[PDB]
Amino acid sequence: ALPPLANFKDESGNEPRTLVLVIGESTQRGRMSLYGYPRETTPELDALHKTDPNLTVFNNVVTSRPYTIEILQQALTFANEKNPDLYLTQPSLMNMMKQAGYKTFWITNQQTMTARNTMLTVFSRQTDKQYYMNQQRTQSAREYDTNVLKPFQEVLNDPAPKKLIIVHLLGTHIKYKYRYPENQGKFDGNTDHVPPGLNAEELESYNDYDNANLYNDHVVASLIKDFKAANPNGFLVYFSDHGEEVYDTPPHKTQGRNEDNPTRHMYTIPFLLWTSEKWQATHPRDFSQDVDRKYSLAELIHTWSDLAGLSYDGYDPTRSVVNPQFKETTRWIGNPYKKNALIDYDTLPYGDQVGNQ
Ligand code: NA
Ligand SMILES: [Zn+2]
Repeated sequence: ALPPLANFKDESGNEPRTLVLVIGESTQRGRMSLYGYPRETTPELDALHKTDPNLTVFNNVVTSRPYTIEILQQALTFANEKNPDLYLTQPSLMNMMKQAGYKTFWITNQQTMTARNTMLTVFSRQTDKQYYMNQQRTQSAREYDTNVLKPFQEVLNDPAPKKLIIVHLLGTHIKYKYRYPENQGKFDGNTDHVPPGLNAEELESYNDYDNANLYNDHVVASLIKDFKAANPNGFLVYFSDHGEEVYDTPPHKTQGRNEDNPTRHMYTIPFLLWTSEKWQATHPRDFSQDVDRKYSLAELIHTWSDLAGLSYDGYDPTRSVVNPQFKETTRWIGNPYKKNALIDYDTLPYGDQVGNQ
């Protein structure tokens, strides 16, 4: 339906490689000990950051929209806040990899209606092979994100030389209590590092979100550990599609996501990159000076093309967070379909708190 990208070039060589893109869900930055949250919510990622020099933690990445399907239309394609409809007239990150000769895979624990024409389904079909692990009635069903590990191990065993693996997690999405098993509520009844003025209902919701962060860390670190245990050639990118306000912002009474009434904790996302030893040897690259760049998830496809070593008509290396030519632009938020409703993310208040900006 769409024409391939013009003047397409692959400069990464022709050796076999496996590239992984982990799409997290609702995980905000300010609630992870990896970014300064005083509760130990991400211990396995913390230790991995201490002992592994190839894990690169990005500290100033925010999303553009706080709703799953509305952000993925921008993150996975050339669309952004100024041109939101480019997911219909330009190729996607999955089309680009197939044009590069990759056998693409889509693994997911989010309920996907394969008989229905949702936009997530259309994205997941653009791959060669799909693994839907959460076919299921609905809310309360209890399908945890470790469902992806066994098929992830199976895709690693596929003998295709060039592989792109996309792992879509339920992450830390509502309802928080159903993201982790019942006997792993480490923060149940805990009241330390809790904002003031919470009732028993708001307190249990707050602690369930940190319990869900704990489990999410286990899943992301396990994907990195299993990938590393295959001694591969390639890298892995983890990002959350958007954040989630959970009584973080004063007066500590708000929970959820609202584009028309935005707070920072809804837009701050983790952004991790793990490069294999073989890939770093063949593509030496220093990322230590990039970790503090102010970056929007809306331009993710340019960072990916850069890392994958791809160039084409439309490739903008100034919007790649790992490129030497990176130039900071305005990190737009707000509904791109309303009349002049775009505002700078930096104008939002409470940027000084730990894990914001
Ligand atoms: Na985009
Ligand atoms: Zn989402």
